[PDB]
Amino acid sequence: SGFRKMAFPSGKVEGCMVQVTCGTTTLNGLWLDDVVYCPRHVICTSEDMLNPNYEDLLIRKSNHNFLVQAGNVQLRVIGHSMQNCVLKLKVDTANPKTPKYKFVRIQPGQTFSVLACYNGSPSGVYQCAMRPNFTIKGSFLNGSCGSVGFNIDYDCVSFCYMHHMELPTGVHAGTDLEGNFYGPFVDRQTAQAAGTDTTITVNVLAWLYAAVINGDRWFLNRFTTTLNDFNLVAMKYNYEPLTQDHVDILGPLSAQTGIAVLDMCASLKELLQNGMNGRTILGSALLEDEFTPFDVVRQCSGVTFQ
Amino acid sequence: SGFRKMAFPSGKVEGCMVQVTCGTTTLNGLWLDDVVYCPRHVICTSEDMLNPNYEDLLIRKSNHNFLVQAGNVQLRVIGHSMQNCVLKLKVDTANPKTPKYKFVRIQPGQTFSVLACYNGSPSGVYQCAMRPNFTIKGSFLNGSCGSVGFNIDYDCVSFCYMHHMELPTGVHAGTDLEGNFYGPFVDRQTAQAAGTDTTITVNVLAWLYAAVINGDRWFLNRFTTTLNDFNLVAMKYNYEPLTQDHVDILGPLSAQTGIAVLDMCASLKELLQNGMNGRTILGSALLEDEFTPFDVVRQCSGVTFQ
Ligand SMILES: *C(=O)[C@H](C[C@@H]1CCCNC1=O)NC(=O)[C@H](CC(C)C)NC(=O)[C@@H](NC(=O)c1ccc2ccccc2c1)C(C)C
Ligand SMILES: *C(=O)[C@H](C[C@@H]1CCCNC1=O)NC(=O)[C@H](CC(C)C)NC(=O)[C@@H](NC(=O)c1ccc2ccccc2c1)C(C)C
Repeated sequence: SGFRKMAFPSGKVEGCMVQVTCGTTTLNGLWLDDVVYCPRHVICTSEDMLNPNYEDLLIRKSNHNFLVQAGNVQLRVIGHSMQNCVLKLKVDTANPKTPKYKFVRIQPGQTFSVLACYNGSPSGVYQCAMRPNFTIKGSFLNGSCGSVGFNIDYDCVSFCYMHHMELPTGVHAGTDLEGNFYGPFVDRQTAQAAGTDTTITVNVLAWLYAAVINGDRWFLNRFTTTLNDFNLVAMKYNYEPLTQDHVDILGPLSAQTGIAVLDMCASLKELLQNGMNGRTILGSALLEDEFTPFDVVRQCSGVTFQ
Repeated sequence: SGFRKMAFPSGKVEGCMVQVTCGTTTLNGLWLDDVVYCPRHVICTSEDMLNPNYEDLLIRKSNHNFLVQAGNVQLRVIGHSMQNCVLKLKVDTANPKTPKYKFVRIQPGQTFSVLACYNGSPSGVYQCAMRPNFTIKGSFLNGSCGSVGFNIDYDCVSFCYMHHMELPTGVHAGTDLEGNFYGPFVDRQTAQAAGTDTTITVNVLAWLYAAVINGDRWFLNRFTTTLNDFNLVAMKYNYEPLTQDHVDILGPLSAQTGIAVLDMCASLKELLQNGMNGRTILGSALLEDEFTPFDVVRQCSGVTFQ
């Protein structure tokens, strides 16, 4: 029992991190087989980032302008190519530590682990969600670009995020591993403006099930609701609508609680309208929306802490 | 910028985890050089755990009763020995992946990463604190025993925790890697009773500095206080006393905020007495005490998010 914000073990990704330096700029790259993937603004000067022409900056570089280092060993770049906002550096050596892997583009509301890196070395690992406005709430300093986000299925690493930039609100934005940004952002130092963020309703419900799974039951009431009426109340508190697909996804937790999804929706509706009256759930005074239903089952299914 | 509950990268520890089976029971072991360390109750039956005689249970086993597996490869046990609450199994093969490492016994209030494992395989990583009552708030199921807690200094892994048991409150207890329990606990299925937990004051202050470091400044007031008077107020809200050693430890954050420690103490005093009035700090509605001052600097020192 117990419930914590849990990340995936980072070992398989740690073996893929390298340092990429292009003259003035250094950031992290991801070394898979004989290709290093990194953000294309490694080729910018500070001057350039206000509105860079990347194709003109890349045109003026050859393979030898890119210094790639894996620990104490330098990797010779033998080809370079830009795919959307990502640079792909062909290297003379395939990574012996390349795990089984995929490139996936996640959907808003899904979670992943971030391995935060500086100079190609890991600093820490933490769990993030893709927000409905396609930002993430990470923890990233200067030099962190090229850090990746990932899920592990059993031996396969699904890379879904590469870190590119920070928005003044304290929020972060990046690309999938094909270089396409999440959200309406561009890799340029300029004001850009994101959608307003919303609460991931299906994830709050999954966390309420984890709370029940962990003995925290005070919030359960004796009511049910309809999907339509719940959605009318939730909409006012800036919650995403709950779909029947979401209800289906919560089936395992419901049938591992004997609490119908719409009954849990009636409990969440009462929490939204009345607040928590000083009480906590799983130690939190606010409702949590960064655990997916799969996250909860992945962590809890051996518990029952009723 | 941004601030997250960050764990250490788990790769170096992942390479040390093995499965240990003694007849009926399976749990995790830690393989370093040619020794596997695991909880001694691997030798118990369910029957035995109500009040086991470990020396009599161990007396009846030989090296070949212990099945140790590292992935698909079995390791032959060639010697066994009990140190306090930990079993040490000498094996015929030294672990090629043994990192540089130490065994340390941490103090209450310090944090560490937990690599939660089942059947010798990693499930997830998360950050924990040793509570003042020598429990931790982890996330552990059946089969998780032998999971370890650790800090990484730069290439050296300091192992400080091995997981042994759960207390009905949802809290967890274990040993250092020399088999000595943290707190007044014994490895036996019986009611035992812990001290009452308290809030780690120096860690709350470190987190307030991180909040300042991250642009969250509303709670700063124009007052100062004395150490003695702060401690008289904090004592009522079940906070640990702040010592001059604690004030010294907060020096880097203070001199990286230009906020004197006693000025931050005056701000915390006002928060304790008046509450937060609906506001949040770093997204939290409660004060956080599971980040040490070193944790904050480790994560934040490149930020300034004022
Ligand atoms: C890569 O390593 C670095 C990581 C940054 C560094 C700052 C601390 N935390 C991080 O995550 N990425 C950058 O420096 C990028 C480079 C460009 C080419 C993408 N630059 C930025 O992230 C800047 N962001 C902005 O200037 C900015 C983006 C979006 C908005 C939207 C609305 C209003 C303002 C706005 C600004 C930062 C400020 C360095
Ligand atoms: C090891 O794998 C396993 C891990 C447990 C399993 C239960 C789910 N979460 C965990 O962390 N450890 C055990 O099963 C140990 C074995 C014995 C020999 C240490 N047993 C327990 O943890 C039991 N704990 C108690 O029975 C208990 C401890 C302390 C108190 C204190 C006050 C009141 C009651 C009390 C009970 C659990 C219940 C299996």
